[PDB]
Amino acid sequence: PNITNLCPFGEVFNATRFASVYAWNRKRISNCVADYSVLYNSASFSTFKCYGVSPTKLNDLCFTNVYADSFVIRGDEVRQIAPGQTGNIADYNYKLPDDFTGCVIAWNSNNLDSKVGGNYNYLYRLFRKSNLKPFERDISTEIYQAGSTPCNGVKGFNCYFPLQSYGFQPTYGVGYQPYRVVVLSFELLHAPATVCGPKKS
Amino acid sequence: STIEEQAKTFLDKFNHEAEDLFYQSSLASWNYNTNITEENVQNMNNAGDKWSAFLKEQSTLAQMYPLQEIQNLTVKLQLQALQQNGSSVLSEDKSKRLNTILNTMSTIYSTGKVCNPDNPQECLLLEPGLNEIMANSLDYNERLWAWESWRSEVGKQLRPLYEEYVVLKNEMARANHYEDYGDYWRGDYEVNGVDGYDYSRGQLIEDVEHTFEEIKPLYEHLHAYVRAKLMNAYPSYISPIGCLPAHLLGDMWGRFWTNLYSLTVPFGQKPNIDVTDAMVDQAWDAQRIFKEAEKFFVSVGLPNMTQGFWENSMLTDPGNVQKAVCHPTAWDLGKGDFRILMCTKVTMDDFLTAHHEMGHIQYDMAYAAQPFLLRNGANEGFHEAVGEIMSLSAATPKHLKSIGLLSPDFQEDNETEINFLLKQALTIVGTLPFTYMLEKWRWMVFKGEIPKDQWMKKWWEMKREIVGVVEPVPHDETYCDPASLFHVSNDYSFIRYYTRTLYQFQFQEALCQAAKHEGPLHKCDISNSTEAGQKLFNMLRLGKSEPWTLALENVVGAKNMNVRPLLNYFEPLFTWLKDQNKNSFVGWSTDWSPYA
Ligand SMILES: *[C@@H]1O[C@H](CO)[C@@H](O[C@@H]2O[C@H](CO)[C@@H](O)[C@H](O)[C@H]2NC(C)=O)[C@H](O)[C@H]1NC(C)=O
Ligand SMILES: *[C@@H]1O[C@H](CO)[C@@H](O[C@@H]2O[C@H](CO)[C@@H](O)[C@H](O)[C@H]2NC(C)=O)[C@H](O)[C@H]1NC(C)=O
Ligand SMILES: *[C@@H]1O[C@H](CO)[C@@H](O[C@@H]2O[C@H](CO)[C@@H](O)[C@H](O)[C@H]2NC(C)=O)[C@H](O)[C@H]1NC(C)=O
Ligand SMILES: *[C@@H]1O[C@H](CO)[C@@H](O)[C@H](O)[C@H]1NC(C)=O
Ligand SMILES: *[C@@H]1O[C@H](CO)[C@@H](O)[C@H](O)[C@H]1NC(C)=O
Ligand SMILES: *[C@@H]1O[C@H](CO)[C@@H](O)[C@H](O)[C@H]1NC(C)=O
Ligand SMILES: *[C@@H]1O[C@H](CO)[C@@H](O)[C@H](O)[C@H]1NC(C)=O
Ligand SMILES: *[C@@H]1O[C@H](CO)[C@@H](O)[C@H](O)[C@H]1NC(C)=O
Repeated sequence: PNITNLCPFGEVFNATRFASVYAWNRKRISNCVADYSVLYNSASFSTFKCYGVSPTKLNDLCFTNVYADSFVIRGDEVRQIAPGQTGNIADYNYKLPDDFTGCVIAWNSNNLDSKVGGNYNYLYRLFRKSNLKPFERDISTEIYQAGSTPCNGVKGFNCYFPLQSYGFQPTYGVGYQPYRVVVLSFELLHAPATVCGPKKS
Repeated sequence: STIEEQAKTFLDKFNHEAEDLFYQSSLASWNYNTNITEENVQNMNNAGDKWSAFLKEQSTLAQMYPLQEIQNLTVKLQLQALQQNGSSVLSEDKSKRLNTILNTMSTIYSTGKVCNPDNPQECLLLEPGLNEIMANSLDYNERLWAWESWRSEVGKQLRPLYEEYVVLKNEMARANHYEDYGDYWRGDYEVNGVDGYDYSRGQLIEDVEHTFEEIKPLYEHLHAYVRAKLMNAYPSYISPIGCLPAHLLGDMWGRFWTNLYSLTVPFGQKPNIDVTDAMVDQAWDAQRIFKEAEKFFVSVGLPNMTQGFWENSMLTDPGNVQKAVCHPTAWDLGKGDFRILMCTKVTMDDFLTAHHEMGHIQYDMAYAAQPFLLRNGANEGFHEAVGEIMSLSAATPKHLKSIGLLSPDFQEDNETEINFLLKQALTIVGTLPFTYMLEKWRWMVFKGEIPKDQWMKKWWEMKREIVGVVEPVPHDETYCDPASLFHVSNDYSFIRYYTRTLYQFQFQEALCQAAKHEGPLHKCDISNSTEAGQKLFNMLRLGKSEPWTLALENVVGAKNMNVRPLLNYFEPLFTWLKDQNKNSFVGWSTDWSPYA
């Protein structure tokens, strides 16, 4: 049967603006038909990595639904998105399990997401009392506490803030320019599978 | 409560904002220097004063963590830099007056104007002019006139300010729990960490002078030969046994002797290694000059230039209406941004300058992964020496032949090799004694071992026996000789111009040992050698994280600082110069003077 009701990959991969990383943007896609050939064969993707399913076999076996997780990160932290890694992104902002399925696409966006005056619309979390549990988002902005000094949500001696802003600019060197990252997670619940590829005549 | 852990979060908070603020300041400075206008001046000040005023509150908070229980070495060293209060330790009036005295010192030095006696309105400046009078000219009257005018009109009028400046800044240094002020300068050369690698200021003072007594044979013969040749050139002007006047050195102060080559060339007929015509013939424009220098670093094993260095950098002449400075500089704006600014011309001197700046950029790129407070050289003299290493290794006739700049049938031999070695002899080993003497004099002044009357009656009284420069005319104390120097009014550390020298050759020696190349040390090459790359890269990537004593372990086994290669690089010249002064007595008697 000829392809109908294609999954809205165009909105996710060509959006007007992506959100921050500490409020990493979520999307739920199900009950459609997906074509990963355009994603694989495109030459605009700097990184396309995963282990659970080989890219060629991705068109063969298919799952229940997909979670698309979109954000914008620095240049050197693209590799930080991997199971069992430590840092300021895999620990306090976005945690990936040790049994992750699905995989990661990342591409340069210096000529859309950057501004000459310094883009301050992007923030990331830097402090947290406890590590982040796998696949969890936290959006609170409570004033941080470091020592035993009781701070009533006011800055001062040893009482900090949880979010710090990026400094994206066009004159930055490689490894610090903004990179757009989309992570696809596949689910395999006992309900019928919905999203996968076509037949050929 | 725990003290050790809670400093880590403060450092993590500080680094993030320091990076961005420093980047903004550097970008403003770059935009000002590249393009100058009445609008792009005050914004640079607006960024700079904000950056300067930002360093007074982070330092203020870095006093309530009691740095006596911090055990981790890295964190303790990182907090050591931040705890430095700075210039705000005294009352506001003293700091304001000190800033005013520094500014007026700079302005008075920068407003130099002296007119000729015959025309009381015809003044010349340190710009092309009076500087050229005693640099490239053959006359004894005008050189004396210019020297006396410069040393009596600028320097005699700066002494009263320096007199108060010294005592004020010495008290400021004592306000930071130090015995003197010179100890503050020696502070960068201090390590108090791992046992067996530690260093002390007294050990520095004892070792920097001990490494000088080994080079006296290399200096006495050069002094004797230069004096004999100058006496032959100037009849009845120098005694055969005395010391030589200051006018004839070639510069205002005698820092460099590079201007004396044309006068004292031994093999005049034999031509020097000149490639200007060959460079011009096949259109050696600006871009490929740097593109070739890239290959020299790429072949050894150092990283390749980033895509973007060729775009932002202002490599060539700006044009006609875009005014800009032409001081060759290597800017490291941070966040992966590196640029170079230099008004280029098709000359071999610009070729060597390009190689030196490329070396600076590579060194800056080496330690990019360290924390923000540790992105510096291991000490003062590691950027520069790494700069001149590539320049020394790129002027070899073999490498020039390899790039097809010389005829393959060239005839390098004895005479021209000694002629080449003489040129570099007059520059490097001609700066060590003057530098050592000036630093010694400054440290003695700061220590206060000398009363109010022993300033200008001991400077020459030691200069006559450390270098051998006589008083052209007698003078009273009202003068101030050293004050007429670039790094004496701007308050810059000056010993960085001495140790650097030694470091170069030590590295070269080790590199030559990691070269397996047979021949005299002057022609030892490091190009086309992967074995010579890792030994240096294991030292360039340390930054300030490790003590410099351990940094001087992946290149040279001996952690000390000994003068081995100065008596090796100039190995043939010396053993030839012993046959030169076969009749002229070496040494200088400090009694004969122009006035007596
Ligand atoms: C001082 O603290 C730093 C930061 O934690 C330490 O650096 C880490 O040390 C551990 C082992 O102690 C290594 O596994 C890590 O690779 C090091 N780096 C990082 C980024 O974590 C350093 O070792 C400490 N120095 C001491 C305790 O002497
Ligand atoms: C920076 O300056 C402050 C104040 O001038 C220093 O704080 C004082 O240090 C002395 C040292 O003996 C103490 O006696 C005072 O009680 C301190 N006063 C306060 C308000 O802290 C501070 O120590 C200086 N920084 C460093 C690193 O010494
Ligand atoms: C070692 O030096 C030689 C001499 O320049 C290099 O060989 C040249 O290589 C270029 C290409 O890169 C050729 O165009 C030349 O004809 C070669 N010349 C000779 C004499 O062979 C060689 O590349 C260098 N080795 C390394 C590793 O850089
Ligand atoms: C598939 O093709 C058939 C006939 O070829 C057509 O009737 C049907 O509308 C097509 N499906 C679409 C366009 O979704
Ligand atoms: C995004 O837009 C470009 C430009 O038309 C297009 O080539 C590309 O296929 C689009 N990608 C998606 C996923 O829609
Ligand atoms: C240099 O500055 C002037 C003054 O604002 C400006 O008109 C000119 O466009 C600038 N040049 C460049 C290349 O930006
Ligand atoms: C720099 O050299 C390396 C090694 O050959 C190469 O992989 C890289 O593409 C080069 N970079 C550029 C911008 O040409
Ligand atoms: C250089 O010295 C060697 C060693 O004695 C000698 O044979 C040669 O003739 C000298 N070169 C000259 C004099 O041009």
